[PDB]
Amino acid sequence: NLAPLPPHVPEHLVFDFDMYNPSNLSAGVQEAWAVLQESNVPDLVWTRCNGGHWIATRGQLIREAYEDYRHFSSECPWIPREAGEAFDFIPTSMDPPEQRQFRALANQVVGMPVVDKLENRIQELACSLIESLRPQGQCNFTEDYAEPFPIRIFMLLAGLPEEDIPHLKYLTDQMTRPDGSMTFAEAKEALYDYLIPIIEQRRQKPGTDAISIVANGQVNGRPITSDEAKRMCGLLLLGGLDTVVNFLSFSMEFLAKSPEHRQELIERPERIPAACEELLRRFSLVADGRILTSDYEFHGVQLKKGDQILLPQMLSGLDERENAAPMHVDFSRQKVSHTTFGHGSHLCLGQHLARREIIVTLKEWLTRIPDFSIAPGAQIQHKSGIVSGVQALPLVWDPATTKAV
Ligand code: HEM
Ligand SMILES: [K+]
Repeated sequence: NLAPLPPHVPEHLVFDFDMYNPSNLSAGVQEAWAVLQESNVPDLVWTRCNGGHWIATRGQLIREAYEDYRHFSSECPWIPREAGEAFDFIPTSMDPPEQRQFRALANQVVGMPVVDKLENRIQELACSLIESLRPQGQCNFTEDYAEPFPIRIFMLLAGLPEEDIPHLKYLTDQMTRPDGSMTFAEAKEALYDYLIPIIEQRRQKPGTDAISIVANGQVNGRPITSDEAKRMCGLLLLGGLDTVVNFLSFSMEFLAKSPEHRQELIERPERIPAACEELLRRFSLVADGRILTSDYEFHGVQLKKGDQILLPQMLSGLDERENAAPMHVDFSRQKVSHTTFGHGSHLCLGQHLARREIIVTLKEWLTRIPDFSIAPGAQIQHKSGIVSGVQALPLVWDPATTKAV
């Protein structure tokens, strides 16, 4: 339950927040995490949950910490510590300067240039799935669209058989929102067990798929090793199957309850990209951290070498000191401040692919099924972790109010 308070941790800074099951979850995950920004909560607190760790609750500290990799290392970014210690994905488990070379390689598979190339493909898949659902007048968004849309795109880019999705998806979810069936370490070894043969095979016979590119790639001009390729492909796998997938659901859940906001985008489609950013802020969902490389005093608090600190990317944009009325969605928001895709040298590499998938989904969906709502009686439930999500999303609509495009 609660780990005994280390001697150096001030008693009054204790706030037992459980990132894998926050007290106020029933009100929504973001709402649940936002409790950390209530009037009497300090900028930096310590929770005795999940082994004990600090938590920066404000955008100011979160951004500052992510910028200072000398003090806050990516070496151990996962909580609990056991997970953080087993965590060796590339390039996230690395700090500059060595981290850099691997980011460049990762960009060969997800960089903007590559994304633009995927535009037509992405649109075709979205239109395909939406048009197929359109006449049915209902669907559980998570399994009918949120999951298949981005996962298939990734699997295709990676050149991996779709039959493998169920196993892979289970493993990725155990790494972000474990149900207890396995530790982060076990899910990782299983993910690596899956990739090892595939990488060797792609290295012997170079292809044009994401795996081949990484596996036969160069970093700083030298050949990447089989282990490095594995550590990187594993991370790309995680991004492709458990980020956009979840974000889309938070977004659609909101749109299914906001006729006014839907009409805005229906009226002026050119506002979709802006709406996408506001949604990325309001429904931010990632939260990992760093480990102190040495004793360091941060904002009046004595952090000790080895201490873990959660720096919730999700909280920055929800911070009222960053955005007035943070909980309100305003597609017209003048300055949409957020760190949804991270901050610092570890800025999300899949962010361009993510925005494309989000915008295409909004554009293609609202143009065919402008009017829809949450299936009556549905008690939408959220799930919390390194990456938060929605359990199920039952949507309904009158087929007569749709349009084939
Ligand atoms: C809504 C979608 C997404 C969000 C909010 C998101 C968020 C993030 C965040 C917050 C980080 C920083 C972690 C840290 O600093 O420890 C990150 C890193 C990363 N993400 Fe994204 N992610 C998304 C989608 C994706 C996708 C689809 C992919 C791959 C296809 C991806 C690949 C990566 C990679 C490779 C990194 C590591 C960068 C490094 O360590 O230098 N992400 N992402
Ligand atoms: K580690």
